Amino acid sequence: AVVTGVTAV
Amino acid sequence: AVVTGVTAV
Amino acid sequence: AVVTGVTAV
Amino acid sequence: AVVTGVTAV
Amino acid sequence: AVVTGVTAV
Amino acid sequence: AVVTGVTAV
Amino acid sequence: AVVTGVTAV
Amino acid sequence: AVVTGVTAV
Amino acid sequence: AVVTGVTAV
Amino acid sequence: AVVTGVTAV
Repeated sequence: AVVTGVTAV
Repeated sequence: AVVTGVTAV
Repeated sequence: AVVTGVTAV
Repeated sequence: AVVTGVTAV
Repeated sequence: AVVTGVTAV
Repeated sequence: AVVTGVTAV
Repeated sequence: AVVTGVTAV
Repeated sequence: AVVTGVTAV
Repeated sequence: AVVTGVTAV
Repeated sequence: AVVTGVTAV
């Protein structure tokens, strides 16, 4: 699995 | 700002 | 700012 | 598994 | 600022 | 596993 | 600032 | 496993 | 500033 | 295992 999470302000 | 990031496998 | 990052396997 | 988490302000 | 980072396997 | 976590302000 | 980093296997 | 955690202000 | 870093295997 | 933790202000 390739799992990528980005959270930005 | 409240910024919350969760990345899980 | 409250900034919280969690990365888990 | 490749797991990548980014949390930014 | 309160900045909290957790990286776990 | 390759696990990478970045938390930034 | 309160800055907290945890990296674990 | 390669586990990398970065927490920055 | 309160700065706390934990790296564990 | 290669485990790398960086906490910075």
